[PDB]
Amino acid sequence: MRKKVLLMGRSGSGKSSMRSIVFSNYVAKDTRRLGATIDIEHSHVRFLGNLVLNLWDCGGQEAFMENYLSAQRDHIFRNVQVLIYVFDVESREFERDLVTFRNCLEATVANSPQARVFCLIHKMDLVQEDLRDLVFEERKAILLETSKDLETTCLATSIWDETLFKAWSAIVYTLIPNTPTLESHLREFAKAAEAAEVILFERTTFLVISSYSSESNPATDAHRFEKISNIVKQFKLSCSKMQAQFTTFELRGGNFSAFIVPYTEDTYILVVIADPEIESAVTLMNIQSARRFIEASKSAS
Amino acid sequence: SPISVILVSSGSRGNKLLFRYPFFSDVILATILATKSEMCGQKFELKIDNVRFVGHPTLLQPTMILFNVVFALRANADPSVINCLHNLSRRIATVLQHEERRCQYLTREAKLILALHHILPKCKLARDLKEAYDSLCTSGVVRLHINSWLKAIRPYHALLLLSDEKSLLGELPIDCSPALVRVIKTTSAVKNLQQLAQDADLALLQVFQLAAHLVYWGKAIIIYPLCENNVYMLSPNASVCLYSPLAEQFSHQFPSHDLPSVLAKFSLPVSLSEFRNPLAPAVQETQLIQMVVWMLQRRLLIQLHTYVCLMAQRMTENLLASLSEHERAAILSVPAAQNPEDLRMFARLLHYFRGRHHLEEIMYNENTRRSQLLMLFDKFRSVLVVTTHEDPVIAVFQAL
Amino acid sequence: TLDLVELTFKDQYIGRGDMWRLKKSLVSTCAYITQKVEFAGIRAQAGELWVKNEKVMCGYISEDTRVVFRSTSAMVYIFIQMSCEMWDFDIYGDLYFEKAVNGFLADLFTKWKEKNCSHEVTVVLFSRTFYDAKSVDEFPEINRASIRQDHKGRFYEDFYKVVVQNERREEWTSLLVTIKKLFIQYPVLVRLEQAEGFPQGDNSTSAQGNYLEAINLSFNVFDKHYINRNFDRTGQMSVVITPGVGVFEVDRLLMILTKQRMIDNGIGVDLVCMGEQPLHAVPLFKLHNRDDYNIPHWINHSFYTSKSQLFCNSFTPRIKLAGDYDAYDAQVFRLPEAIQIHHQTRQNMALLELAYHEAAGRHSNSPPVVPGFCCTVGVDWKSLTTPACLPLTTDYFPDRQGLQNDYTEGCADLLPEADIDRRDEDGVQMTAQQVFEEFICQRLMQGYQIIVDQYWLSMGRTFHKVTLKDKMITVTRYLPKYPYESAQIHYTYSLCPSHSDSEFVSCWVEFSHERLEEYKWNYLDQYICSAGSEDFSLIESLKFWRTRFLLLPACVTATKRITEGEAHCDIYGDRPRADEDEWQLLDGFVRFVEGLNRIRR
Amino acid sequence: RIECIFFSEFHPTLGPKITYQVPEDFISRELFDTVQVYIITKPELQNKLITVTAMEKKLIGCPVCIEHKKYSRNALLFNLGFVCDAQAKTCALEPIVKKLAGYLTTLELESSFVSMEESKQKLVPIMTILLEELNASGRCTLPIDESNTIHLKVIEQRPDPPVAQEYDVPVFTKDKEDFFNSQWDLTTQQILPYIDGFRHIQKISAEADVELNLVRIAIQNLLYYGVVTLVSILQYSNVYCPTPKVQDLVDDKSLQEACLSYVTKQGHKRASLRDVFQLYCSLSPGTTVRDLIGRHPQQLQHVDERKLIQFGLMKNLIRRLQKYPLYTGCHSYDEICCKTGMSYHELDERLENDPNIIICWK
Ligand SMILES: Nc1nc2c(ncn2[C@@H]2O[C@H](COP(=O)(O)OP(=O)(O)O)[C@@H](O)[C@H]2O)c(=O)[nH]1
Ligand SMILES: [Mg+2]
Repeated sequence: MRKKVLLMGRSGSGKSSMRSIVFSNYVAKDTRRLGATIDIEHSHVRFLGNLVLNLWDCGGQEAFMENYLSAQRDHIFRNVQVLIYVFDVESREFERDLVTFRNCLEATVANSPQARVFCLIHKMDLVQEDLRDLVFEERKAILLETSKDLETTCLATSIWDETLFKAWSAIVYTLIPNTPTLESHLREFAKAAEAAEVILFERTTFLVISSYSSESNPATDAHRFEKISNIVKQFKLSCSKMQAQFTTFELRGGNFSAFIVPYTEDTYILVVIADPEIESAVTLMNIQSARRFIEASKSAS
Repeated sequence: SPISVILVSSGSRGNKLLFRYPFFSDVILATILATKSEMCGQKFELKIDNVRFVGHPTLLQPTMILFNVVFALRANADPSVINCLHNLSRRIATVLQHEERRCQYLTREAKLILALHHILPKCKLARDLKEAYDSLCTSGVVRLHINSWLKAIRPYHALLLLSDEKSLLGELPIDCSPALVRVIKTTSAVKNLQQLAQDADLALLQVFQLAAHLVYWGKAIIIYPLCENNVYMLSPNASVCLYSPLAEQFSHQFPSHDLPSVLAKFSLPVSLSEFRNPLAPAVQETQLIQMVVWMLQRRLLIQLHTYVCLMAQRMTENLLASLSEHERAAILSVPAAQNPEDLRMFARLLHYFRGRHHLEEIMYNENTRRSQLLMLFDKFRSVLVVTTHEDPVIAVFQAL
Repeated sequence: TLDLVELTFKDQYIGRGDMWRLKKSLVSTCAYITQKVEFAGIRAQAGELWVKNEKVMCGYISEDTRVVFRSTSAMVYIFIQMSCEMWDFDIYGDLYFEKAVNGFLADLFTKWKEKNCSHEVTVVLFSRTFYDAKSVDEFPEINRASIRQDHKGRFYEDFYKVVVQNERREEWTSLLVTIKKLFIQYPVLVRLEQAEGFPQGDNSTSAQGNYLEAINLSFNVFDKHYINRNFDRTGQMSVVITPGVGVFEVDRLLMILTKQRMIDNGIGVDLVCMGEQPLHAVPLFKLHNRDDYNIPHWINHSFYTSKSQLFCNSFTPRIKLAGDYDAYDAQVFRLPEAIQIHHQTRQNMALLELAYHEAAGRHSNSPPVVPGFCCTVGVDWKSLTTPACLPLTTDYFPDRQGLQNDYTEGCADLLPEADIDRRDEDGVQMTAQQVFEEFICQRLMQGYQIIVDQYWLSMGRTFHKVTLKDKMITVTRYLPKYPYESAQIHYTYSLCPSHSDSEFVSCWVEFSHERLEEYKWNYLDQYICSAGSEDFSLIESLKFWRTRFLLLPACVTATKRITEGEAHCDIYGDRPRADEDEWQLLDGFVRFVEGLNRIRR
Repeated sequence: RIECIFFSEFHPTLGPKITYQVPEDFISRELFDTVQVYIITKPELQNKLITVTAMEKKLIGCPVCIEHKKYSRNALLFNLGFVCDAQAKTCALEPIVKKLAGYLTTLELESSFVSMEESKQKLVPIMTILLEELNASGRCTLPIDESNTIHLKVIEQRPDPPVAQEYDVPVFTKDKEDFFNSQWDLTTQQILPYIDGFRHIQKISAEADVELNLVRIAIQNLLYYGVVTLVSILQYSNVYCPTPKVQDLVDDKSLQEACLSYVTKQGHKRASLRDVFQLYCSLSPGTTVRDLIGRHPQQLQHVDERKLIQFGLMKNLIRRLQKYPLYTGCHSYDEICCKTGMSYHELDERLENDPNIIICWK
């Protein structure tokens, strides 16, 4: 199963930085040494087994993207699953960006009429904090006026905080099929194991595939998933400095207990128990019961 | 001799490399060799450091838009190698485009490639590209099992098949033309192309075009027909080694004789009539005829033709005065021009007496006997110069 | 057990006796790769370890492992021959100066940056221009002394343009720009572009050049290595870069003198930075000039090939001008059941006239791969980045008839504990093991090699036998009966220094070979053993290592003013530290001489 | 041959753009948009000598990448190249444009020639001078800076020479006295006075003291430069056959002039074309040189048969018949007589009674 994802945007908007940080295990300080992307850099990402993401890291320069809409129009915009257009919020040519975004939208509608548009308004860390909301809603009122042709969500991203993983989790959540089945599986696992919060990650990129939070969840932060993803990616890089693979995490807090163990061959599961009376050794094989069940299910199938 | 055969596709799924027979990476070569739709139908010549990529991109008319058959060359080669490799690439690309139009062959084989030593029996396209590479890398007879799918040829030449006729009818498809199967089923080593045209009820230009198509793909050759007056000669490119594979094939097909002995019988210029001894039976003679046909298929023999060069009523005088007066006075100094018929016989063949047309062409085009032409050479022995050498026309017809 | 281990020094001067002491300290120890070995201030790193021509990681030293002392801090000397071939092209379209500087010097400097070696580099451009004068009086009076006469009657002048004198610095690739700016103005410098009061002048061929004179100038530099001894450079190498193919037209006496000077110590490395390795014996000396051919095997020749495209590689250059029967047939191949006899003779073959006479002899009975002496030689980058020192051990030793046939034996006895009075804090009076070890160290520091207690020592044609038995030290010297009585060669040249632009100074120097048999070894043995003489450091023929230090006043304020950006440097008033406090500086000098005497207060 | 010299560079916020061209607007925007992949390339193709055939042209180039920290993002990405006609050779301008790319790389690394705007204006006079004196003379000497000067020279790009065997005979075609003999190679100076036109490679190697492999590589190098050419041994028992190029004798006047200046003896009159043509056409298999001499004494009065056979073999007017009997079929009598030591008559005495391998006239 191949999904074709377009990564378009203006010159210097930061598309290769997002591709390197999310998929190629870069950090934010290492993207300053990234060179210019000449034409299109095709990337194949093995994400959740049989599903393969075709990432088309297109060049953002003007002579490249005049060539994209004229000669390579049939090669690029045909069979497009997700179109990602990246907007630099510190760009002084936003009216020049809107016309090019309209041209890319017109080519995408004329070639692949069943596609989803994501407008990532990048470089939000260069905007001061109290102005970081009403500026973004200023652009979000424009692009949603522009993008009435297809389904479009606009997200404010930056590589120096947790919003990048939220945006890329929202991007790859639509590409994963049968997500109500995984949501029902996580709901039944949290009901069976008496867990407050069950979050399923990916093994390599650590993007949040699915999550389920019960009413007994002690966490009140709405941006906790991408924060935990950043935590486990930083610790995976710390383990990879020692040439070792992180396998299991166990915690016993004052009122909680968090367990990060591998679930499938391509996932990690975070299980949080809100009851301190439940020991670690009960939950650490309560997860293994479901792991043995899905191994027995996937052995026959 | 090219380095490699590269098949590069392009479309909405990205630039992909489908095949590369001698096992730059595949992703880098797929990025390099992929062209756009504006570059289709023209010659693609690209040289990176020392390798030269010659190909012909063709629009596929599925996610694929473009495909290209690319031959990699060492860039010290002649431009004739580049021209014939571009011709081979555009012919293979036209064949694959017609296969895509017919039965969706290229898209199905590309899906079989993308689903995946072991690739060669599983893929027919890998087999015919390997056959094209093996036909390019060797000067011998290599069978091109790709597809049939549709200049200086003379009417006195003969079309000789390089393989069995039954195998050629087996390889031809259901939708083949009636003219091609009539040409293959009708022709013979002795029967020339004019009798091939008037016996298979086809026009001569269509027979010439089918013969050119047959000798391009390595299924036939253009030779002079077999006759007892044909003086043969050992070719300089022949191999008389006992460890040669052609000697092994001659021992496998003819176990009664050995190849260096029979090639040593053709050391001196002798005809087929000089082989025929009263002690030798006719079965030995027919076996020798089959062996001559076999090593003419391997280009181990050359035919020596007699070439004549020129030195020092009203239409006869006009043709005699068409040339210079010094050679006219040299002709008048010969007393054998006092005959009335000899002047007309000399003046009728003045365009043929330049050393470019041999005696067989003169006796076929004018429908004259060899004895009359030898008598004409005896009358003008002090003017004409008579030499014997091989025909350079025969070396042009080869599998490119 | 290892059979080869290499130790590299860095930023530190190590004597040969100190290298022998380090080899004795590593005589029964295990060594691993990249191991810091320190012994009495001599720090060294184990570079590579070999067992049976294979690079290994560990090993053991058991008195049969030969050691190699390389240096990453050497007094290297680079000579560049700016002959007439430096303005010529090649088969790849590069100028030979462009090929040499842009390929070999850039590759050498980047490999020096890769190996992190800090050499003391001297770069000098040398050439020779032949004049058309037919007398001496055409040249001006101010520089007539540096103009010589050839053996063919031609008049020439040798030019030596120094661009770096003794500089040590990182990032040597900034040098090349200056070398490039000594390429444009070079024919103006060596009087090719019609200087005033001179003849025409033509730049010579690289074969007809001052190559051996440049080698002997580097040898004259390295002969006085004891005069200004720094404590942070160890090795010596002299590099000659030439745009000729490797052939030279040299003098016989100069070649004999250069070989005899290289027997005493081995420095000379030449490489060819033009390419095109010729199809003969490559280091070639055409004698009687400046035919009779000589092949020097004492030159470590190398060949540089920078970059190319597809073709076969040519080795010869191309030139265009400015502008009756059966007796002939038998002499075609003259001087250049029988079928089975002939075939078995050809099978018994497994070089032209030898095989032909072999066929003519054995027939009466029973009735383009390149050759090994012309193969492609690469650049010895190991000898040019980390130059190895002279080995402490040699295996050559003549027999008893050779030692009694051409050598004169003379013995000298030193009885210990009565003739020795070297006192260390009035303690033990320098026992005979210490004097014996000091004798071997003083022999090794002059350039002797140990022939593989009792030690046999050799340097050139002189042999030493230093024997310690039952408290007696016996030193026997074996001098040859027919010594190499060479002569002196007077040399005149034009020299431009490192900080001068176009002023060529007329200089002269004499090429001479030192006498190793005339060294006063008895005076050095008296200096080592006896403590009462001690004035032998003033004897110049003993070649004491010397260095000089000056104690200067520290005018920190005016120096900081000039280095801060003052335009005028004459801000010192009339005396350095003119008043200050006059007894504060004297008390500082009293404290300094207290530190000289190791007096603590 | 060079029709335009163009200098392109990678802009920030614009793609590959063309900055300077010598004949004003030669390269169109459609033509540059067709080949902008191969002009400003991906990092897998940088510092490579990429030439590509255009719609009607041949875009020669070499993209240069620097990758510092002081640049726009990280690197410069410039490209100076040539464009010629598509039917031209363009095999000699590729080292010229690679040397120009190296010149621009060293000039940028030394004095920042491409980064600074005041040195970008000097590229147009440099490229006008380059297009002026590379097309005309094929040699440019252009001083740029105080230390840098562009030195370029077109090499003739000769093809690869054939491998010279031990039995081959080198024959001069280029008149030795028109060479400065003092500045040849020393091996070539040893080999050249013993070449003549009738001596083997082993006979040169043994008549001199040069080794066989050294004289083989030297003859191959002289074949590379077109100085000598290889013919076979010219024994009087050789059998020659004519080639179809004998009519190319009388279809080309310059070949007739070369025959009448080469074949005729020293001090004699110029021979007739009829005699030389009849001597070429009388060569039949089974007849040696002695049969040609005894058959035609009138035509050999002012004709040397050695020079006749030599110029027939040089211009491929006649071929040879060597007898192929190690007694395998790979070697002829010339190879066996060159290897063992016997002459033709002795080897024919040994190999006449051959009941195992039968003689082949290949
Ligand atoms: N402050 C800030 N800088 C960014 C962000 N994203 C990217 N950058 C910087 O902007 C540059 C963008 O370069 P690149 O990703 O190659 O641009 P592209 O060619 O459009 O892919 C990088 O060097 C990053 O250091 C962001 O979210 N915030
Ligand atoms: Mg990018």
